[PDB]
Amino acid sequence: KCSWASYMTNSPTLIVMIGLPARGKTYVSKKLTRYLNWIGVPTKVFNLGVYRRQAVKSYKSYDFFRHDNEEAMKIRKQCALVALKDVKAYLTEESGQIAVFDATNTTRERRDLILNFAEENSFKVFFVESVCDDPDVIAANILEVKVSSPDYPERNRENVMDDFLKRIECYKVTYQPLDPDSHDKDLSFIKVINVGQRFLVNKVQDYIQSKIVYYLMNIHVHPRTIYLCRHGESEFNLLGKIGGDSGLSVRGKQFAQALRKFLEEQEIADLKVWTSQLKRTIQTAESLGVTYEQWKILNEIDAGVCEEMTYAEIQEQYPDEFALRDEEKYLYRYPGGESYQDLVQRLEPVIMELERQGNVLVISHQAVMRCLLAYFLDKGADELPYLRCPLHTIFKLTPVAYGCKVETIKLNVEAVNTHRDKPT
Ligand SMILES: Nc1ncnc2c1ncn2[C@@H]1O[C@H](COP(=O)(O)OP(=O)(O)O)[C@@H](O)[C@H]1O
Ligand SMILES: O=P(O)(O)OC[C@H]1O[C@](O)(CO)[C@@H](O)[C@@H]1O
Repeated sequence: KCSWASYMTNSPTLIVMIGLPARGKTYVSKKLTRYLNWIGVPTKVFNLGVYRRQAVKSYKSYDFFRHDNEEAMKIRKQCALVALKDVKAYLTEESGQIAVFDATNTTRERRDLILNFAEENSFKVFFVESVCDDPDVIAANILEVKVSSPDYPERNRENVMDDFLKRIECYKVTYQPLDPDSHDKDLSFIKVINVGQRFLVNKVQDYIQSKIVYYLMNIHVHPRTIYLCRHGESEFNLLGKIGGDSGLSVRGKQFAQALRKFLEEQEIADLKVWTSQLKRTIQTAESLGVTYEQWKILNEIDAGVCEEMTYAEIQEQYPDEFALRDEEKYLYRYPGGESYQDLVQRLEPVIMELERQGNVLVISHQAVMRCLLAYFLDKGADELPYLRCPLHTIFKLTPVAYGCKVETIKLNVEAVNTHRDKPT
């Protein structure tokens, strides 16, 4: 029942973040967790800032982060111990597989505490250290996420900036970066340097660490927009037939023309356009006046022996299978075809190239687009096969703060509904 990636995960793993404040640790933690869950590895983030704010519930100044503030250090360490006990419960009672421990973890002593904890429980440990000393990057990071964060009340960014830079200075006093030449030569880790310009990778142990490294080395923080839509309405859509390779209806062609105008009105810089190899997506892109790329792996879910049938026909001919699919829509594999779980695996190179690229429009299909949207919007396997992705609607995805905003844009061309709810 588990995904391929989860099949390749054995002992539970602790991903341990390291770095000074405002180095993207929370951003990376959340994003890596979203990716790992989407590929089928149960993962949870443990944000030590959340624990500490819950414990302290006050607007502390940089004074709280001094290494010689004994009472603050005691509280901060207690928060780490509590979070680690929660990590242990997640990975041993709740069937978690990866815990992402999002804290500064800037001293050898604190990292030894985590390593000893992991050894007590036979967890593997992989560190992700973010290193950046460009003051323009740090200032931008502070303005982007720290000025309007729960650590601070309403007050001008100037004063918040001042306090947060002093906080950073407190951590610099005791910061011991990972050192692969001596102290840390046997630890497994990646240093992400200068916002992904440079990386140092040491002692990758296993499959999941290799995948984590590849992912982290191919993401970026440059602003851009991802657009997702389906092909224009197809002949088979009008007949309720699944799969196939039918062409656009005249109304799907009208949508394609409306999509051309939408793009001609947006003037999105350097927009890449990707389609599948199925005629209905190709014909949609042909109307746009742009060059585009056809990806075989964007083809719609394979319904196997059920290709080109209506749901009514499938239920009549295969009643037990049809009922099984309604009970387990994510995991059910069509005979001779695919499950949504298979489709997620097939789409992983799409996700990776979307991460590498800038502005992209993907013209695909109902099931494919559910999978892609679930990745960007952090939707689990229960929800993924039921996300609503109407024909003739564009989903505009904007990376925003720690996640992704979604706006739906319905173009003014009607279409049949192809969304089948789970019965009763
Ligand atoms: N490798 C990185 N290095 C530096 N900044 C990054 C990196 N990755 C993401 N960011 C930036 O970090 C900001 C978010 O910071 P945050 O995750 O809250 O920092 P931290 O948890 O280290 O205090 C965002 O502006 C994001 O663009
Ligand atoms: O998983 P569901 O809800 O049957 O949706 C997938 C189906 O949707 C369609 O894109 C449109 O009917 C079919 O080609 C495909 O088999």
